Amino acid sequence: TTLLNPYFGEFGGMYVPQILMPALNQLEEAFVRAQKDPEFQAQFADLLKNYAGRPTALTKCQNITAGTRTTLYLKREDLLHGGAHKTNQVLGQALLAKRMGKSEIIAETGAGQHGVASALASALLGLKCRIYMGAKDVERQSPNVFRMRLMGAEVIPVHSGSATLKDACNEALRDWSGSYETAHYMLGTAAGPHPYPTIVREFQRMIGEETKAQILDKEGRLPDAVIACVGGGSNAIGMFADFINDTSVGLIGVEPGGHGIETGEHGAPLKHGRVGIYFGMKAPMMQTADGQIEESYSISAGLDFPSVGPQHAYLNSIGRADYVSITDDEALEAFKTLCRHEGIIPALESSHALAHALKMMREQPEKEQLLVVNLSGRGDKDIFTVHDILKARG
Amino acid sequence: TTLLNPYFGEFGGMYVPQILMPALNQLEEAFVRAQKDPEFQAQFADLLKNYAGRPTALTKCQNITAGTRTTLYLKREDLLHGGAHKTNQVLGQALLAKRMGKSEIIAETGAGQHGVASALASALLGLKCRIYMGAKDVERQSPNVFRMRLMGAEVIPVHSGSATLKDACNEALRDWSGSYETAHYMLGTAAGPHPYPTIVREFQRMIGEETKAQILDKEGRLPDAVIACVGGGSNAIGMFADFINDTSVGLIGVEPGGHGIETGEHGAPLKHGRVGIYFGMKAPMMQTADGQIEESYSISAGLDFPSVGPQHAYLNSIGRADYVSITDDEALEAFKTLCRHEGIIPALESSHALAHALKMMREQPEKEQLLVVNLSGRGDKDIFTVHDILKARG
Amino acid sequence: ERYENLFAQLNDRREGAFVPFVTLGDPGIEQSLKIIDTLIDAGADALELGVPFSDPLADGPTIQNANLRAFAAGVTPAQCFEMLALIREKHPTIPIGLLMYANLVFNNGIDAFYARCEQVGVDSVLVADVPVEESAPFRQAALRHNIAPIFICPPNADDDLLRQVASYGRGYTYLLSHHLIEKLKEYHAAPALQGFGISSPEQVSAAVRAGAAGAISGSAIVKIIEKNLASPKQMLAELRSFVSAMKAASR
Amino acid sequence: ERYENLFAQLNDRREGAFVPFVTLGDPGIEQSLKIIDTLIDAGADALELGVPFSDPLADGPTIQNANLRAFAAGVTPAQCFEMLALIREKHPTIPIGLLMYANLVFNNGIDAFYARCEQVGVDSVLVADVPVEESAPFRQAALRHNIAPIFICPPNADDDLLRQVASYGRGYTYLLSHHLIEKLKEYHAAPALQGFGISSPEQVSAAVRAGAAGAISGSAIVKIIEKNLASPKQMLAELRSFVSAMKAASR
Ligand SMILES: O=C(NCCOP(=O)(O)O)c1ccc(OC(F)(F)F)cc1
Ligand SMILES: O=C(NCCOP(=O)(O)O)c1ccc(OC(F)(F)F)cc1
Ligand SMILES: *Cc1c(COP(=O)(O)O)cnc(C)c1O
Ligand SMILES: *Cc1c(COP(=O)(O)O)cnc(C)c1O
Ligand code: NA
Ligand code: NA
Repeated sequence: TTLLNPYFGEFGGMYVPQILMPALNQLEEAFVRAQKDPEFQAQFADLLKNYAGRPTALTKCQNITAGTRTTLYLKREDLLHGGAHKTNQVLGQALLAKRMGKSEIIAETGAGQHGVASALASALLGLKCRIYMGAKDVERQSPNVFRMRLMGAEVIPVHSGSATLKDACNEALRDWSGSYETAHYMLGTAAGPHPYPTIVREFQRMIGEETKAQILDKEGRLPDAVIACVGGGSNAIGMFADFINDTSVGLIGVEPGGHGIETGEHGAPLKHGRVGIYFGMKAPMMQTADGQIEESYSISAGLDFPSVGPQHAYLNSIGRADYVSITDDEALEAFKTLCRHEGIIPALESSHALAHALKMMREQPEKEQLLVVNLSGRGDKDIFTVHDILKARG
Repeated sequence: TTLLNPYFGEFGGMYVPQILMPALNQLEEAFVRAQKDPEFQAQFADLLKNYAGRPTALTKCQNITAGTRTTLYLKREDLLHGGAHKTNQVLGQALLAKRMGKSEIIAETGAGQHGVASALASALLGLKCRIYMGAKDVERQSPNVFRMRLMGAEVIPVHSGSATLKDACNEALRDWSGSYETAHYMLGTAAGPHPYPTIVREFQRMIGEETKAQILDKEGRLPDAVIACVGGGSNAIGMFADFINDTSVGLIGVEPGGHGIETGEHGAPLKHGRVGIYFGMKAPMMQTADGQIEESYSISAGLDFPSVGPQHAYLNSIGRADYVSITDDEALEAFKTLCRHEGIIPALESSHALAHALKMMREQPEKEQLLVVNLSGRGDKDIFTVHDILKARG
Repeated sequence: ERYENLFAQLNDRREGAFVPFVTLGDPGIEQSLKIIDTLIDAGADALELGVPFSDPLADGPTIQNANLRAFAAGVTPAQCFEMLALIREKHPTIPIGLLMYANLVFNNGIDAFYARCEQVGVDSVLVADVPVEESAPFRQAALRHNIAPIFICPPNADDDLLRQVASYGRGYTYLLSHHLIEKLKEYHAAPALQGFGISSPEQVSAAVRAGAAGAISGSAIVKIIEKNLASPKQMLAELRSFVSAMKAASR
Repeated sequence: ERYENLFAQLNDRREGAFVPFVTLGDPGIEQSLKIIDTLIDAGADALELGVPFSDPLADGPTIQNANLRAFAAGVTPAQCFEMLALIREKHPTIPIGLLMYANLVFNNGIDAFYARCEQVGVDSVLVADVPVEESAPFRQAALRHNIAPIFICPPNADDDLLRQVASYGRGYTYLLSHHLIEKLKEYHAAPALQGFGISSPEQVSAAVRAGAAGAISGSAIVKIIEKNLASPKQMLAELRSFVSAMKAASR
C-alpha cells in the first residue's frame, strides 16, 4: 500500500520493476513527513527566498495588449536563480534526499536545463551529483554540460541505444536500483512513478500561490485564466495547483505543436497521443500503432518530452483544465514579440504559453479578459536557435 | 552655474564642448526635479519591483567560508532582470528621458551588456533606441548584438578609428549634440561629465540600501566591509553610497589587474594610472607619458574601461574607500570556486570582487569578519571564455 | 500446465531446470529461430523470450544491444508472435515464457495480449515494469487465458512481498540472485528459478543445492550471439556447448 | 598680439581673414610642413593647427582620419611643437592658433603647456572640450604666457554665454556656423571668425557680409589631403587653388 493516492483517475501509478518499489515507498514516506515538518518547510522557504530569489515578480505587460481588452501578466520564473522554474523543485528534492540521510544525487537530462538545476542544488547542499546524459545530447548541449561540470557534477555520457535521454533515463534508474540507500533520483518533471508527480507539483506550488496573492493585490480578483506550456508538466501544474479549487479560473496547458499536428512532428501527447504505460506511469504518450514509444519534436528542446504528467491527463479528462498546442512558428513569433514590446527574452518553451495568450487576445480583441502566462524561463539560451532560423529565412 | 556640485574634490567636472553644456544643464535640472517628485520615485520603484525583480536577495555563502571566521554574503544583482546591476540605472535614466519629453535614446557599448540593458529599457518604455558600437566589438559580441536587435534597438557599427568603444563613445556624443532636444544619451557607468556620475550613483543606490536593511535583519549589525569590482564604478558606488556615512563599514573597490600590474596589461587606473581629462571628466586614467589615452586590459570585457568614476577617485583620496586589484587568474579561481561551492555562476567582473573577499578570508582565516560582496552579475556569458582558457591549459 | 509437468518430471529425475533467455529476432528472424532450436536441442528445459521494446528501463547493455539488433532487422511484436507460433508447433512440451514491458501488453488491450499468448502457445508472462502492487489487471487476464503470471522476488523481499508473490505467481517464481527459497516453499509459491548473473555451471549447481528448482541465464547467452555475429555457424556451435554445459550442471 | 595686428591690417584693406585648419603631421611631418607653407603662400591669413590626440570626442570623420594618418606616421605632441617652432621661424607675422584637447594641455601641467606655446611662437589655443564653465585655469595660464584663449560661441548661445565669451576670449571669437555677431561687438568681444561647414568661396563672402572678421575652413582642406595621398605634388597644387579661391572671396 501507499500513504497517498498514486493515481489521478486512471492516470499515474508506480509501473517500475519490483526492485525499485522500496525506493519509491521510502521517498513517499519521507515526503509526507517533510510536508508536516515545520522545520523542513522553513528550510525550504529560506533557500527559495535567500538563494533562489522568491518571490518572483508578476509583470503587467501593457505594450503587448495595446488596442485590446486583454490585460496580461507574466509570472516571472525567468528571474529565478538558474533562469527557469526547475530550480524550485530541485531544491525541495535535494532537501528530501538529505532528510533521508542521502549524500548523493542521480539525475539525467536532455536539453540540459534539469542537469544544470540538479547540479546547482547539489553544489549548494553538499551532495555528490552524477548526471546521465545521452552522447548525442552531450554533443548538442556543450554549454549546459560545461555548466554542470563547473558546478562539480559528474556528467556521464551514455552511448547505449539512440543515446537520447531515454537511454540515460534508464541508466539513471538502473544505478538508483542498486544505490538508493545512499542516493536519491532527482526526477525532472511532474511525471514518472508515484510519488514524483505529487512531489514535483507540491515543490512547484508556490508559483500559483504567489500568482494568486499578487494578482489579488494588483487587480482585486482572480485571473480569467492562467496559461502555461507543457513538456512534462511541472511548471504548468505548479501554476495550476492553487487555482484548481477556484472553478472560475481557467487552466490552459500548451503542448508543442512542432511543425503542425497533422505532420506528426510535434510533442502533444495529451491531446494527440494514446494512453500507454512507460516511465513508470500510465499516461498519454507518443507511440506507434504497435506500442513502441514514438519520438517527439519541438523547436524547443525543453518541451521534447514524449509523454505528460498524469495529473494533467486527469484534469483534462474531467474538463477542469483545457489543453491546446502551439507550433514552432507561433512560438517564434511570440518570442520576438515579447523581446520587442516588453524587453524580456522568453525561453522558447515559455514562448508557447505566451503565443496562446496572444492568440486568445488577437482572435477576440474586444473580449475583456485578465490572463496570466507562466513565463517559465528566460531565453538567452535560445538566441542562437532563433538566429539561425531567421537567417535561414533571409 | 549648476544646481549640484560637479566635483568630488578635484575629480569630475563637465569637460565637454560648449555645444553640449545645454544638454548637461537640462539633464541636471530634470534629475533634481525627478528626485523630489514622489510620482517619479513611485514609477521608478514600480518598475524596479515588478519588472526588474527588486529587491534582490542577500545570500549567505556558508560552504565557501568553512573552516574560517569569515561570514560572507553576496548581494544578488545577478538575479536582476538582464542578469546584471546595469538594469537599475538604465530604467531610471529612461524615465528621466521621458520626463524631459524625449522619445529617443542614444547609447554605446563595448562588452555589449550596457547596450542590451539600454535596449530592454527602451523597449519597455516605448523609446526609440540607437546604439553605437565599434566594428571590432560588434564582431566579438555577436550574441549581445542580436539581443539588442531582438529588442528593437538600432545597432550602428562605427568603423572610424580603432573601432573600439571610444570611437562610438564619441559617435554617440556627436549625435547627441545635434539631437539632444529629442534624444537622451544613456551613459553606462558612474563616470563622464556631471551630472552623470551623480545620476548613476543615485539610480544604483538601492543596492546598498537593500544590503543595509538585509544585513541588519540577518546579522543585527553592519558589515565590516562591502566589496565591489570597479570598471567604470557604477555597481561599486551603488553598493557604497548608503554606507559612506557609516564610518565603521569598509568600502573596498576592486580594479582588474589583468596579467599583473607590473606587466602594464591591466585596468587599474585609480591606483596605477595618472589623473587626466577625458570623457568629460577629470579622473585617473590609463595614459602614455605624453598624454594619449592608453588601452586597458582584463579577462573580463566589462572591466575594460580605461578610467574610473570621479567619486571613487575622491573617496580614495580622503581614505574613506580603499582600492585594490585582482588578476585574471585570481578572478578565474574565484569564478570556479563559487560555481562548485555555492552553485552560482558569477560574472567574471563580479569574480574580481569575490576573489578579493576570498583573499581577505584566506590570508587571515582566524580573523572574525562579516563581508558582503556585490555580485554585480551572472556569468553564463563567460562560460566560453573560461572554457577556452581552461582547455588551453589542458 | 507445461511448467507443472516439467517440474514434476525434473523432480522425478532429481535435477534442476536450465532456462536460457534470448531476444526474439536477434540478430534476425531466421537466425533467431535457429538459435532457439539449438538452445532446445542442447538441453534447455524451458525458454524465456523477450520481445523488442523501444524504452526498456530494466535491461542491461548486453540485452539493450539485442533489442537494437532486432529492431535493425525490422522485428515487431507481430513478427515475434508469428515466431512463437512456429516455435510451439515444433516443440509441443517445452514451457515458453515471455519477458515483456508493460506498454506492449497494455497497447492493444491487456486481455487481447494474453489471448494472443494463449493462441500461439505461450505458457507464462513476466512483465518487467509491473510490480505486484500494479499487477491485478495483468495477472487476472493471464489466468483467464491459462497463462502463468510470473513475478520477481527480490533478495531483500519482506514477508508481505513473499506472501504476495507466493499467492499471485504461477509457473515459477523468479528469484533474483535461500531462506527465501525455504519461505517461498512454506507459502506454497511456484517453484523458484534463480536468475541474474548466472553464467557458469557452478552457479547452476549452487542454485539447485540452495533449494531452487532451476536457473535462468540470459546475458551469457546473448553475449555469445553478439561475439559471433559474423559467423552464424560458430554462433550456434558456441551456444550448443554453453547450454549443454549449463544443463549438465543441473543434473 | 599677432591677431590684433592682422585684424587691424585686414580692416584697413576692408577684407576678411581666411583661416585654414590642418592636423600637424598629416600625412607626415615632411609633407605637413610643405602643406602649411603652401597654405600660407596661397593666401592664408592665419592658421589653426591640430595636435593628434587618441580620444577626440569632437572631430568628424575627415579630421578623425587625419589623426589616424598622423599617428601612423608616429607623430607626437613633442614633434608637433618642433614643427611649430620651425613654422614660426619661417613666418614671423602669421597668427598661429592650436586646436587642442584638454588632456594634452593638462598632461604635464597646464602652465607648462602654455609656456611651451609661448616659446615656440603660438598665438592662441582653443581647447575643444573645455567649456567656459571649466575654463578658468586654462585662460589664466594662457594670458600669463601671452597666449590668447579661444572660445566657441554656439549659434543658440544665450546672453550670459555671449557675455562670458566676450569677456574671457582673446584673439578671435570662434563663431559656429549674425545678430550674435552684432551682440558680440556690443560686448567688445574679440573679432569673430565663422567656422564649421565653410567649404566654398560664397560662404566666406557671406560670413564677411554678416559682420564676421573672417572664416575658418578645415574639413574641406583635409579632404584635399586625403584624396591626393598618392600624389604629393598634386596635393599641394589642389590646396593652393582652393586656398587662393577662398582667400579671394574675403577681399
Ligand atoms: O530474465 C531476464 N534476465 C535473465 C538473465 O539475467 P542475466 O543472466 O543477468 O542477463 C530479465 C528479467 C527481468 C528484467 O527486468 C528487471 F530487471 F527489472 F527485473 C530484466 C531481465
Ligand atoms: O576649428 C575646427 N574646425 C574647423 C573647420 O570646421 P570644418 O570646416 O567643418 O571641418 C574645430 C574646432 C573645434 C572642434 O571641437 C568642437 F566641435 F567640439 F567644437 C572641432 C573642430
Ligand atoms: C524544463 C522547462 C520547461 C518544461 O518542463 P515542464 O516540466 O513541462 O515545466 C518549460 N519551460 C522551461 C523554461 C523549462 O526550463
Ligand atoms: C557593466 C558591469 C560591470 C562594470 O561596470 P561598473 O560600472 O564598474 O559597475 C561590473 N559587473 C557587471 C556584471 C557588469 O555588467
Ligand atoms: Na510532452
Ligand atoms: Na576602469
